Amino acid sequence: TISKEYHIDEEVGFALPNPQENLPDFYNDWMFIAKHLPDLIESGQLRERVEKLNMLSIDHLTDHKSQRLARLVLGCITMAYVWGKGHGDVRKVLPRNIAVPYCQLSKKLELPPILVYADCVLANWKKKDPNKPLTYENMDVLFSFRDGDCSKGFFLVSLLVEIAAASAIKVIPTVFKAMQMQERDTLLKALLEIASCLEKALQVFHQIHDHVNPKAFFSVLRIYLSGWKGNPQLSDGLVYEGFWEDPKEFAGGSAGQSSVFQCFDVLLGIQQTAGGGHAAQFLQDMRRYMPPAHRNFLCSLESNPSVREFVLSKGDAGLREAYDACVKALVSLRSYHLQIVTKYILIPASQQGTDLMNFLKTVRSTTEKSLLKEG
Ligand code: HEM
Ligand SMILES: O[C@H](c1cccc2cncn12)C1CCCCC1
Repeated sequence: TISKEYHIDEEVGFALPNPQENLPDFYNDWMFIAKHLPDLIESGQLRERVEKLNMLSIDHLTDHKSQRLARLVLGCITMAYVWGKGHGDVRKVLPRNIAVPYCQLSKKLELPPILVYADCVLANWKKKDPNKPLTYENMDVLFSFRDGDCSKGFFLVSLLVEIAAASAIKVIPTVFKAMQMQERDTLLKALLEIASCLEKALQVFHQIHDHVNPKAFFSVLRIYLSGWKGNPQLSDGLVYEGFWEDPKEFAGGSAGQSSVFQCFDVLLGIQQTAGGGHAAQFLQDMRRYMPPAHRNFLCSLESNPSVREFVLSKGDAGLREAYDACVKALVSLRSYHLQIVTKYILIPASQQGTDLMNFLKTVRSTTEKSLLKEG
């Protein structure tokens, strides 16, 4: 069994199990703004409502779930405040009334004061009926940015892939125990169960077409998830008034911050983070935007003996085929994902991307080159 200190759930994996939907009454002013971003932004009332807030203390957020919900509320408000209507009129100073509690809560959770994948995907969900299974029809997001932005489809389909991966994550300890105990048959069975689970996760990706449309995703959702790191619109970063004197740069919400495929890259010895390349530097940097428990899970997998080295040292075709079935399942997920990116980003950008495609192609290439046979 995976240690409880890694915050990995048997059912939902890296996702936050049963996230909190409501904050204590003390934070009603935060919740009102966050729940009505589409309306407040469109009417030009968002920035005024934010500037009218009183500085609320974070001491009444007494557990992980309420703190995670609060991080999500303040992060969505910060994106709406900075980007406004998403047309270029930006704010370069985040008011102290929100910047101070946001940075305090971020320091406590060891995350940067910007919306990350763990907020907008991992904690941004609920079951409609708690007695029904984790299916799209029985689920919803907690917050969106604009009407018709497809954030429910995008965040929920990412979450459903994250949940499909949970059945593979839970087999990780069986793999390491079989290697330590020198139990070849147990290792082969575990590698095939991981491959089977990752193969099932591919079908989950097909749901993206039913719930997201390219125009809205490209022109709207992409704008609100942007950060202020290497961004010409906020060339020096954002001023977090009352917390830091100088403006600070933070990258926008990204699945590069996700642990879902990354723990399988680490498990299988696919060295995505090796070297000084752009792709490797970006994946390493994005670990800082990942929850500490999850960052710790990855580095502890890196400390464990190599599964690839063990499989290569045995002269066993069945073991190599089971290992390659896991690598191939990752290649298939990344190849399908590249087709999604062509439809949702490449084509809309052409009707007005290269670096995004190159990063994804490098990660997919590194995965494919790890196959022991399929060449
Ligand atoms: C509308 C659909 C989607 C689009 C347009 C899209 C786009 C992108 C882009 C452009 C990146 C590169 C990193 C960045 O620019 O921030 C990325 C990375 C990534 N995405 Fe998505 N994505 C989509 C759906 C999904 C879903 C549903 C998942 C499921 C969890 C997912 C998982 C990943 C992962 C794991 C990465 C990191 C790179 C890798 O490990 O291969 N994506 N995505
Ligand atoms: O990398 C980002 C991201 C955020 C959240 C989930 C997710 C799934 N795949 C990519 N994801 C962004 C989102 C906006 C467009 C460019 C990529």
